[PDB]
Amino acid sequence: RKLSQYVQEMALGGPITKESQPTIEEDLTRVYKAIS
Repeated sequence: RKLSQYVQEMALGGPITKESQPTIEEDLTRVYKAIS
């Protein structure tokens, strides 16, 4: 089971998964690391 520090965040993540944005959100996600 997946009972963790997520759920609603995972719901957002699923929405983030639902958010395709091919090479759009992908690009931001790369730069989300970047200075990580």
